[PDB]
Amino acid sequence: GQNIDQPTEMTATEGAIVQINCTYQTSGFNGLFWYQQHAGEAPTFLSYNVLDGLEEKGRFSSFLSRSKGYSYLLLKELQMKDSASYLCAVKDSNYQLIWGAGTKLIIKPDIQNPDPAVYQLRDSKKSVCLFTDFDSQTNVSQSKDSDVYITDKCVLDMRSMDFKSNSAVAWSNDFACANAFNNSIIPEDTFFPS
Amino acid sequence: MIQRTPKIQVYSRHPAENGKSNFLNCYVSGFHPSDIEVDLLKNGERIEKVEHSDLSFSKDWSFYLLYYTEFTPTEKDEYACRVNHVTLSQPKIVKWDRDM
Amino acid sequence: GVTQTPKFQVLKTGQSMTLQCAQDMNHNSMYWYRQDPGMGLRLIYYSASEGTTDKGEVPNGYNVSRLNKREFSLRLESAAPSQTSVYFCASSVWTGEGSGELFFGEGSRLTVLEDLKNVFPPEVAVFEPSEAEISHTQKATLVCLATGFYPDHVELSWWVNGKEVHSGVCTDPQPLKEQPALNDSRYALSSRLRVSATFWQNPRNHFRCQVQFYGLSENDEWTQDRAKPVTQIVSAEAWGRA
Amino acid sequence: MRTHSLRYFRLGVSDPIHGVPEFISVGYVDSHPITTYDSVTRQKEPRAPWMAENLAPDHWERYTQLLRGWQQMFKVELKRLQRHYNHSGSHTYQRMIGCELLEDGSTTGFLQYAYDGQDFLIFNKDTLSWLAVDNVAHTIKQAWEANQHELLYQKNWLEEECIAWLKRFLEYGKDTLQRTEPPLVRVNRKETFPGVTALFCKAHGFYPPEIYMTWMKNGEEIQEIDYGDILPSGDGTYQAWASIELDPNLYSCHVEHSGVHMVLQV
Repeated sequence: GQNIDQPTEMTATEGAIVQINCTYQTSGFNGLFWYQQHAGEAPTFLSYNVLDGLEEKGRFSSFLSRSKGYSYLLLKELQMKDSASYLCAVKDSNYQLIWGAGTKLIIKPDIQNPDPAVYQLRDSKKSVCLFTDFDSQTNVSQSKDSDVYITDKCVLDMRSMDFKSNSAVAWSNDFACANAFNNSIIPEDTFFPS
Repeated sequence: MIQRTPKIQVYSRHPAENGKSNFLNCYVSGFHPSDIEVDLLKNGERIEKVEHSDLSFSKDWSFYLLYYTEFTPTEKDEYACRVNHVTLSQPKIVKWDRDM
Repeated sequence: GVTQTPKFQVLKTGQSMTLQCAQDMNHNSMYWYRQDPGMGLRLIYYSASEGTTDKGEVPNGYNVSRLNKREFSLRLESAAPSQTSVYFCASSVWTGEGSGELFFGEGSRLTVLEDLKNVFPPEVAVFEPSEAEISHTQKATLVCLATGFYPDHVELSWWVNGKEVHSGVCTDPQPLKEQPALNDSRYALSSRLRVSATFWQNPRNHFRCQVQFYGLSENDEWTQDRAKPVTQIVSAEAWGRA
Repeated sequence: MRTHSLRYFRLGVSDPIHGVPEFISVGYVDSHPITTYDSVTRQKEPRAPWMAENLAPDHWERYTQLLRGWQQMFKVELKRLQRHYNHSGSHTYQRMIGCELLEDGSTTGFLQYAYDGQDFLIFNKDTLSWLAVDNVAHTIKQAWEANQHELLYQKNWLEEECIAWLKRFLEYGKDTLQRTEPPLVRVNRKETFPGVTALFCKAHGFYPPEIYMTWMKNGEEIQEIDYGDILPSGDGTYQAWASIELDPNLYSCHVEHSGVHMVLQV
């Protein structure tokens, strides 16, 4: 076969539902596989469809229409855990696997009480600024001076407390936490302590 | 197990007439297992120039084969097909019925 | 199920190397894939059963040996920068059985460089939680920084009082480039450990940031005056205080 | 289009006497061989010129690797079967898979295994279940029926993949497979044992091999008719016959081939 198509990237909110589509146009058909691959890990088998319908394994479901050349992986009650890439693959008439380029699924936490603030942290021996506790609608942007370095958003989960929070980090070696995230659009009630 | 001895049928490609060149087929079918030896004979002696199909498969799990050669029938000449198979104590020589 | 070695490898251009893969699942079929950003897996070579092999989609610059039923080696004849990639061994019960899934090994990250003159382990530093955060949120955030390393062959982890921890941790998915304009930029990586304010104030609690670096082996030739950037662990720690 | 079919056979032989492959595979379209593989050549090769001219070399390369795998599968299963039966020595294991596309538009598909040349396991693609002839086959039945996805795969292959291969090969070989060569039919009268006249109605030259022949009295059905096998003449055409005895009512031979009906009045 020739083509497997599935979106590059998908973002959905924790606790909701998402559908990862996969269209295939191959020469002959002998099955559609879905694999899950966590960041920096091996793909692992999720599902197999060859006849029309919907197979359900737990919170996951996989669907196939052979006449529309079409499958989706359905994920219910999304959890942070579910962040990973999802690989679509079709066996063709000669039993070869044609692999789609994968769909990266991103789970946004549902931030309960946002508390956006920028803190400063001292070395245990250099200075680091920490943007943290902002809503999942805030998007951070990288640096301009190239002598300052600024990371992307990252979500952490304190499991004992059901507490998700976002954070981004910035640092340099003439530089201050007042100016640090200026190139990104921060909330109007962000906390900047003395 | 269950072994099936071969059916052997000898016949010409066309209605045979003495002195007109023709082809002599030997069709060996219905046998199991697959090991088999087939030769065509002119007056008791093996014909060296003999075509044959590959071993073929039937839905009933038996096998069949076609052997043939170019020949001109005569009143004098006596043609046969000789087949050996594990179901057979000795080789079976089957004489062409002369398109009777 | 499938064991694959090595996990990480630095190679000079023109060096050779063999990746090993072993499966003890009585599987008949094995596969070598390469995974590259923005595209589906590409099959290099495969072995439909013991005693046979054939090229896949991108066989050039490789070959393979199905040594026995368990083992399927992959060789890089003469490493090229284009073979910088993540390599996956996989096996399956048969080939041509429609519904049989693949079982993948853990992956081998390979980087091919013109020379090794820019290989550097990381520097690691840990940054203690802000005093303003502790009292404003009743929670305490530790930041770890691994800076200046090359190539991007690091594994970072937090260790509280001996045990590796995962809750309250998040590490950046991708490193960042310290010199984004430079073809051979070095890398920085950050990670955040967040604990309760009570936990951080407990002086008996030990916070350790760890970065496994994968560089050169004992049997690599090193000429420079600087130390040899071998595979190593670099760390920084912090102690709770009140 | 007449009825057409695609069939693939596998034959495994444990402990074969020298000169007998341990594994042979052969595909057919209608009566025509198309493909062959065995454990001596270890290559899948075309058996018909229209297969060779239409399928690129990477086709035969791919199916060479699969058949190599499939030969190893067959060797191992024969060993387990013999262990289940407690059988030493040499035994055979066989498989037939295929599908048919009849004139009606309706299709068939089938998948069967034989051990020592007797029925062993028969797959029903409509109930997705195997039929077992005995208790050893019942053991294999439980193994195969526990892999739900695998049964769905077989059903799909018989119903879609196999039919689509057949349609592809029919176009490749249409000049051979879709042609008609009508039969030459003659009737021969002869007194045999005193007072017994045998009538023979004989056909040759025809293709496809399917042909219908019968004898009728006064225009209604016939007594005991003797039927000759449809036999290959070795030139791509076929021959057959049907005979009756009368003694002295008037008879006619009726032949049917590719939608043309023939009567020969005696």
